[PDB]
Amino acid sequence: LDLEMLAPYIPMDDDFQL
Amino acid sequence: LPALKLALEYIVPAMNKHGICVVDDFLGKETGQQIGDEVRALHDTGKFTDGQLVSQKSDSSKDIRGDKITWIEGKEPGCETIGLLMSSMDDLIRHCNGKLGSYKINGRTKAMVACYPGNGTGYVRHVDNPNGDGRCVTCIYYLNKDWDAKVSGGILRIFPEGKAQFADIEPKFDRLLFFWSDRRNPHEVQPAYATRYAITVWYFDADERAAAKVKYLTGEKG
Ligand SMILES: O=C(O)CCC(=O)C(=O)O
Ligand SMILES: [Mn+2]
Repeated sequence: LDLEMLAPYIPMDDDFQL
Repeated sequence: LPALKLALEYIVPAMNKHGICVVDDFLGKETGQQIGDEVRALHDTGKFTDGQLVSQKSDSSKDIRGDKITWIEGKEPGCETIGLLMSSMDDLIRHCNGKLGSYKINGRTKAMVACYPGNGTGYVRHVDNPNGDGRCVTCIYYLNKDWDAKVSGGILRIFPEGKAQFADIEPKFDRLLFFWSDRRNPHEVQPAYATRYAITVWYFDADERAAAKVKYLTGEKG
């Protein structure tokens, strides 16, 4: 079971600062 | 209730004790309906795309997750109420301070608006952040009225680490859900036989996220 290939994608850029 | 009272008096304890917290009737039927309509307009633009994976190794992403999604900042024309949702979530988190584990939450992703078309598709058992990409808390708002899992499926089943029994969360309308993103909470979206909508945001831990951004570019070698 390779969890990396199952994890949902998020962008590497464009975070939102709190 | 007041963001402060919900956070300190409910979210924080539930999260530190079980790693899962459910807040039903988060925003009320009126606001929830408005959000649902914004999501259905967005879907009706045809701009949704197949949900993707961190590092796809399978024939197609469809073998893993069968949803259609888009990303919203909350400031786009026609998404004002989704913006209100995201700002409410942020409010609760800010009011959680550093009382949610030992994380220092300073950022989050954009909102992932997601739709399981209802053709028996779902999301196999997975971990949102297995290998440390910064995601410390998952926050999901559901929008599906009078959803009966015995008829439509679509249960979110979580298997908290160590516990002998899983938990089945119905994707009910106006329901809010928090849970640890890491390997504590492997979860799955069981096959949905009806159109199933949900909005997700992932909150980041400052140090973990910062390291995650360098590990992608290189990761060195060993
Ligand atoms: O929609 C849900 O209940 C969960 C979605 C999920 O696990 C994901 O997209 O990573
Ligand atoms: Mn997930």
